[PDB]
Amino acid sequence: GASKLRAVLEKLKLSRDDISTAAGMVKGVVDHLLLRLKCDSAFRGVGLLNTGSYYEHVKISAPNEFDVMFKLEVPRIQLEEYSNTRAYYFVKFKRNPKENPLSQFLEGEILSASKMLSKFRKIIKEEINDIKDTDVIMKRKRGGSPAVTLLISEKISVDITLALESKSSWPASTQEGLRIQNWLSAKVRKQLRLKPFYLVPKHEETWRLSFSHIEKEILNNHGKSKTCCENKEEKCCRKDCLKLMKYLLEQLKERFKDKKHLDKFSSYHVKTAFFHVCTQNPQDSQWDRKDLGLCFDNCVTYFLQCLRTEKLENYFIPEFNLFSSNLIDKRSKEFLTKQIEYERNNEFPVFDEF
Ligand SMILES: Cn1cc(-c2ccc(F)c(CNC(=O)c3cc(Br)ccc3O)c2)cn1
Ligand SMILES: [Zn+2]
Repeated sequence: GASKLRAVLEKLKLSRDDISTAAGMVKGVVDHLLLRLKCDSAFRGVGLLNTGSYYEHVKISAPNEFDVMFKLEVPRIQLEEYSNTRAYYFVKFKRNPKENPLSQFLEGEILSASKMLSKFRKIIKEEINDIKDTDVIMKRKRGGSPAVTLLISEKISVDITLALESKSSWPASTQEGLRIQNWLSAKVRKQLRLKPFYLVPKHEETWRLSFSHIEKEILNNHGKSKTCCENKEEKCCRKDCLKLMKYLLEQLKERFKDKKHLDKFSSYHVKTAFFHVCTQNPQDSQWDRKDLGLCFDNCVTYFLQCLRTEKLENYFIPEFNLFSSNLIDKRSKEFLTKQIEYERNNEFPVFDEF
């Protein structure tokens, strides 16, 4: 069934790749933000996660929706796990020059997210009206993990997220996570765990881990074979399968935005499930581009099985269950399950329409 899947993959490639003014209007906004935050007391160490990363699209169908992360280095951090949750933490400080820059947001020993996300929101909203180039509107609708959302002109839309960076070892709830040893090798997993980790706020004053940088690195070096996709002798469909899980869910989320049943689902749940299938199917031969449709079916199948059983291990923190009934109720997962099965049986109609 590769014919129709390819056609949808091509439609989407041609709008990512198409000449767009958006990325420019974004870069100039973030560049001004950075220098205005950098000469400030609390944010002098702010930076962009990457460079050349003004164009990260979480919404694979919506190309005018951008996502930027600003990172801040926190040296000698004290992490405390909240309520045995495995994945949510308080931040505190070892205090060497016990007047570290962030000291103005403390609460006894515990670092306050919501205060930071206000001096941050206010410092940005300050230099936003100072902007004379183009139009910039920020809305502070609740849910501050897409913390600050800027709107540039009418179409294009930017989500600014602020993250803490630590260069120490990943927290101990990740110790058994990232089980890539039989796929990407034990020595790549060590290499990856030598990288820094990042914290963002939850919605209490708790923080969660952000592994987008590691996803990115897996996705750009994703084969059991070192030369995967450096050719078309050996071009695989891993990335394409991920794109079709993402597009499947954005389309279902959009088609059913009126009713509320899909609101807790995000691309994070799709990425997670996908990598678990990469771990189950570690050989490049199990991802032949000839077999796009079969491999996609595996992904859809596996995800649906997570829903019905209410189990989807975080890829990095094996004890944390993304589909726990306390995180997402049975009603919802049972709803997503039915909707997807209706797609799968009908050769996914949600695709030929845009
Ligand atoms: C959008 N959203 C994320 C969380 C969340 C919650 C708890 C938690 F521990 C984590 C850890 N992050 C990942 O597992 C992760 C996996 C991949 Br693949 C890529 C990036 C990632 O950050 C995330 C909640 N909403
Ligand atoms: Zn490949």
